[PDB]
Amino acid sequence: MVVTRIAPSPTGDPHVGTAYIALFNYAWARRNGGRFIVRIEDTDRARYVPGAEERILAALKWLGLSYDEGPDVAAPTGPYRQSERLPLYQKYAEELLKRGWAYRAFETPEELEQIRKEKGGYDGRARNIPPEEAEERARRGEPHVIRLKVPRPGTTEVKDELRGVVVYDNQEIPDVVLLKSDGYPTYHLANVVDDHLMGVTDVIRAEEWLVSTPIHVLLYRAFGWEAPRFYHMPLLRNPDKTKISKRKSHTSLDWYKAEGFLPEALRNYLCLMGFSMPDGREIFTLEEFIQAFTWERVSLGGPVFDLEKLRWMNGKYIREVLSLEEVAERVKPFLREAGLSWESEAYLRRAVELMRPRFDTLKEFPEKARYLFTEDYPVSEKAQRKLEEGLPLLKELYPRLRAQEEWTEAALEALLRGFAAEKGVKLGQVAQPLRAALTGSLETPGLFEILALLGKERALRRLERALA
Repeated sequence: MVVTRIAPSPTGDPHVGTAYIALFNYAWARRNGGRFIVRIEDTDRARYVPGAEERILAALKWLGLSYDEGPDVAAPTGPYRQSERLPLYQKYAEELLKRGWAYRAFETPEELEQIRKEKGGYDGRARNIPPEEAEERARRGEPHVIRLKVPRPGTTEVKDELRGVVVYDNQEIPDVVLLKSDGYPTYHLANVVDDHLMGVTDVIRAEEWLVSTPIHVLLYRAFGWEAPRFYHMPLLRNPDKTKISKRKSHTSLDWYKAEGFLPEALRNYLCLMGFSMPDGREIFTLEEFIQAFTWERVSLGGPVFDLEKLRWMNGKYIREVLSLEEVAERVKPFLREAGLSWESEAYLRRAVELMRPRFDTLKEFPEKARYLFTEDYPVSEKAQRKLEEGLPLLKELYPRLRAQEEWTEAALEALLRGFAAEKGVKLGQVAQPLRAALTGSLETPGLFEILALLGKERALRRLERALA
């Protein structure tokens, strides 16, 4: 009964990093009939940001990674919020004591600060305080911590499902705090009780934890509870590598959703972060991934999160996967948002189809195809420049357009070809200025499709504005 989790901390912005750890957790589950749990790691009250939790859960739902147990909904396995599970930590911290696997240490932080400068760190000196003594002190309410009572003269072996087994001398492993004076678990205490209680069976986490496993492993043993399987994930970087960073990479999922990145494409791209499809395919998320899914094809090289690649992928979703009615529906929110509108659903679809080739994000739509939805669009300096070199020609041309009835590309083309032909001028000297005058651009899709589309009176009205 594979059971996986993600345990993000409501200390900010939905991280791309969490989408990433979460997808391999979501995949492994589903790929096994199992469950995918969600636990909020909200104890670092210093770090806590109010709506951060809310935006986290939303985003995973946004990529379409649903969970069967989480906060917003509780479930069998009681609390799904560390800060609400508080008592459950004193009690194991205690049980762990009532068994000599842990101990109290009363050194002030100042005191601790000096052992350090002298022994490289904590020499576990409080371990020589008669147990019952240590308890007296506790009673009196003497501030102490609960440390791990690592069997010092022994050995520890940890196995990572992707990196293999490692042997540890217990000297390498330190007497870590489990409980602070205020009595708040350290990651080590919490992760193990929670994992245990919530029944997670496979731990898929940030590589960053690799090192501390020997400790997690000792704890499972300290409680004499079965160790789960550990999967330490390769970790995200930038092109010209470096553990990804806010400065030097956008790491907010909300940013992605706002810039018009499609959920599916982001998702399809996190998949490619270490993991190759047998058949070399870089397109089809979820369903097809969570079946190809095998630890066998997961890379350990710290995958590069290239945005240029993502937009390449996003553009592919726009033009070779989604259908014209689907795209045309997703661009709506951005039109609104840009203060636009379309006179019919037909137009909207004829604008999206002519533009498809030219935008890789839903957000770039209202920007590039502006002139198609408002009579008030921007004129580049080059367009204007051009509209002037050809001004006399549009002057001459307006009356012919004014007469035109059949406003078809076909008609329109023949007319313009006529006029160039009749004026001792190549179509281009009629074409650019017109284009400049119509769309304010000078770089655009099919000029006749662009003249036709708007219809007569949009064209005409915009033609005078430029002349008159």
